[PDB]
Amino acid sequence: AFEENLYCDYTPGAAKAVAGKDVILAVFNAAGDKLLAVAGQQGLTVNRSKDSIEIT
Amino acid sequence: MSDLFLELNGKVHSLSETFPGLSVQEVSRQSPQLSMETAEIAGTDGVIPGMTQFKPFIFSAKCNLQALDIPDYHLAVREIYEFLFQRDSYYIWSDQMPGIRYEVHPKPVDFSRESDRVGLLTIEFDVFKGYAESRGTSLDPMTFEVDLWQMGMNLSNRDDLFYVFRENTFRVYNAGSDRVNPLMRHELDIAMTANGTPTIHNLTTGESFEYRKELQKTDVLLLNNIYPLVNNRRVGKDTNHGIITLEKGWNDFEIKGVTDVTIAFNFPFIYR
Repeated sequence: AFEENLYCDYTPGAAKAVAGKDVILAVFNAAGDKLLAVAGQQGLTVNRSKDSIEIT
Repeated sequence: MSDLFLELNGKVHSLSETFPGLSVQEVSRQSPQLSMETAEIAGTDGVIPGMTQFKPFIFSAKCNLQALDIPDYHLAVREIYEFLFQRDSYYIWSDQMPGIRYEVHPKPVDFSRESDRVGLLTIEFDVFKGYAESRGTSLDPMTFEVDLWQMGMNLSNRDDLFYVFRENTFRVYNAGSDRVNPLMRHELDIAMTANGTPTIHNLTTGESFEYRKELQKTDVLLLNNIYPLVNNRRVGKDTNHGIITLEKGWNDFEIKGVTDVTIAFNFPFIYR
């Protein structure tokens, strides 16, 4: 972690990646007062799509 | 790039320029609706054709409107509906063929809302005369600076075309696809000034217009459609009531009974 960072670049500039275990989905309960993370999540996918209109 | 020009109240409006959010995608024109006046005799085969006629047809323009927001979309739709639909018929033409114009009436066309800000449209104009006509009449010079003539208007690339004559025998070239007949609600004007008793003969058609009074050089004889006048005064009682017509291509004209003839033809070309 020293020697002028000649071979070990310890400067944090960007994550360059995010572990999938770090991003989780939670929901608001019926009362909406407390957030609850769903128990035992293993896979999450978020799909966003936009339609295309042809004006050729 | 495609655009549509509308002549309304003597003003030329570009559809794209008037409405920035509206752009013309494509234009198209229905083929001439030929119709033969069939007569059937029972027991025989086929029909006996009468005189071929042409029914009114449709000129279509596919376009789209892209607005900034929903209130802008509604306002643009309302303004387009106000602009397109008028009390009386107007004129339209396109960038693709800017030398040919149609006298049309709009038809009911509904906006197809695809998203919150975009809407497709297919405007349809009914042309009821059954034919298309040139933007300029025969009196307009065939010069580049007039910016009126285009290719494909049947202009003869073998000889000069002028419609003002100073002699008693000449040729006039009707470049249209139809025989110009004022009885068929066609536009045709003749202005002749001369001295004597005049008589105009269309040899190719075989027609003859006869005026039975002396004329001076200061008096202009004007035949508009089916009305002959001198100094804008109806003199139909003093004529033979004949009317001349312009056949397709060249027509040989001969003028008898007057001298120092100055005759000018003013008519549009009939296309289809």
